[PDB]
Amino acid sequence: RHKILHRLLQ
Amino acid sequence: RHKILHRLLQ
Amino acid sequence: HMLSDEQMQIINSLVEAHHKTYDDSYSDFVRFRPPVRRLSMLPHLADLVSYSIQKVIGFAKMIPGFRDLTAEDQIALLKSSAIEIIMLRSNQSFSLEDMSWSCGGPDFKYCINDVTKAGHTLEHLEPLVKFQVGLKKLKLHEEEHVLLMAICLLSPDRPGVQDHVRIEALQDRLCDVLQAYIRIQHPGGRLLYAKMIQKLADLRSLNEEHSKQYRSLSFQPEHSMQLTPLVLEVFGSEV
Amino acid sequence: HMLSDEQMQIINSLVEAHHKTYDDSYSDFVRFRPPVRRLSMLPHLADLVSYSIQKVIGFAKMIPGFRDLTAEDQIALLKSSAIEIIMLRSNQSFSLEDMSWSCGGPDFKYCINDVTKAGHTLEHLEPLVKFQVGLKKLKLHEEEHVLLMAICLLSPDRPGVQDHVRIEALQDRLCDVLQAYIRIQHPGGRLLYAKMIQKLADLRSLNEEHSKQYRSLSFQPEHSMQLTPLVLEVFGSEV
Ligand SMILES: CC(C)(O)CCC[C@H](CC#CC(O)(C(F)(F)F)C(F)(F)F)[C@H]1CC[C@H]2/C(=C/C=C3C[C@@H](O)C[C@H](O)C3)CCC[C@]12C
Ligand SMILES: CC(C)(O)CCC[C@H](CC#CC(O)(C(F)(F)F)C(F)(F)F)[C@H]1CC[C@H]2/C(=C/C=C3C[C@@H](O)C[C@H](O)C3)CCC[C@]12C
Repeated sequence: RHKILHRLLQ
Repeated sequence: RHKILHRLLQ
Repeated sequence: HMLSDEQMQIINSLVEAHHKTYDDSYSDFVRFRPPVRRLSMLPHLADLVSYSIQKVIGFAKMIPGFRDLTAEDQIALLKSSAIEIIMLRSNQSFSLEDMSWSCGGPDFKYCINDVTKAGHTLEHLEPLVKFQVGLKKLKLHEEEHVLLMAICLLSPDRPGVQDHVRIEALQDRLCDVLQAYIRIQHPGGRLLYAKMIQKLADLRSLNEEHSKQYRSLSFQPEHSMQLTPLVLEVFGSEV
Repeated sequence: HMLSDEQMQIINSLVEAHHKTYDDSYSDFVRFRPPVRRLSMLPHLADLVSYSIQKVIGFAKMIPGFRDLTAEDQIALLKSSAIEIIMLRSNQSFSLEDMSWSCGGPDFKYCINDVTKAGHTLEHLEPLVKFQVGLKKLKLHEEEHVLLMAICLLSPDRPGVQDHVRIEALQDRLCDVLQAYIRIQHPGGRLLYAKMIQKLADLRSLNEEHSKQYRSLSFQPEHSMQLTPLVLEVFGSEV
């Protein structure tokens, strides 16, 4: 998943 | 799941 | 015409349970991520709500017959009634004087604008304010306030409950107490109990609107990351 | 005998990236859950680490060639190098004078005892202190400090990396720069580069010990609930 990391990596 | 709620419900 | 040795007992447990789980000074609040006045209030309020959930759990665990329910149910009830119980208990901190929750100095006095900076719309905040006022105007005895919370929590019609008979049984037993108590201990309570059940219905829609605006947050990581694990677990769908 | 117009460029980007992502005043720290001196420091340090991860991500995204990697890899690298990069960057705040990270007044001065109140053992904290000292004794130029971070991050041997050729390529290109820079800009750097690569190995085991003691926390809800979503996602196993 990794919803947040994806988001933070623009 | 609910790991935390279980825990908190002693 | 007279409370019974078992109804007195239940009232005694509930009132204590609430004292045990609700600080009237709000001293723990310093422990929260500081308030900032986008979504500057989200971290603080999320902390506030996460903390409250814990208190609400501590209260529930002391509600008579609650512990005897399946872990499954206790969770089903807590998840679905979580926000409602929080709205109910927050009435002690709400005040008509300035139409806000006053939990301390300038930092902890929460007005409707503050909650806007948490991702909620003034549109759906109005009914909350209106709800708090009407509840405040009822001048509930501690017993009734405490009973209302326990009754709200033990609602049988929640998404997830299994043994909705044992739960309905517990609830309308509590209801009896509330009626009985009001009728013999509250002068002028002729109409009160009905007015109190009104609130529960109000809470349902108040709950509904919140669960919607919360899904928005929970889907935007830049925002969901601001929440706490407990909040995410309680207002989450993963059953 | 002389840096190239492309090696100067990389150093310029990296140094800026670090300035852009590392506040030397630590003003954001007030935004964290306050420090309390069980596990009283957990909320604060968790906030501290969650915050740092964000900064580490901001830095990484500016490392040359990093953006061009798959989202999959960027995550694989960030997850596995997360804590190491944090240990490296924290050296700017560490001080030999009092053997602690001094991020502000009495509240933000972090000694080894404070971290104990976060669920870590003095046993595995020693190598960290020892590591910070040796790193501090190297008196790294900003460029080398910045390069070391980027090189650490672009390690090809991490659990999860796919294109470990494109990553090894990027890394030993950076390595060249570090060697080149040290050799022509750092008087007495004869031995430095080797000493710097030593640190990376130190970091691996330092990383290892942490990942163990963290699993403990992550398994005890009363503790895992104190973490942030970002932390839980980064130090989690769910790939
Ligand atoms: C508009 C409406 C009704 O849909 C919002 C309802 C929830 C909203 C806050 C939120 C939220 C989140 O959705 C969370 F996920 F739920 F977190 C968040 F947006 F993510 F943050 C309301 C409910 C009760 C209000 C308050 C109670 C005050 C208390 C102080 C004291 O009396 C202690 C009480 O327990 C509680 C004051 C602040 C605003 C509150 C907490
Ligand atoms: C014993 C050892 C090495 O195994 C612990 C390593 C991690 C430990 C903190 C933690 C943790 C958690 O496991 C988390 F999950 F990871 F959260 C927690 F236990 F859950 F909390 C160390 C690593 C670097 C240290 C510090 C860096 C200071 C900085 C200040 C400033 O320089 C900014 C820097 O980025 C960072 C000071 C505090 C203690 C730190 C943060």
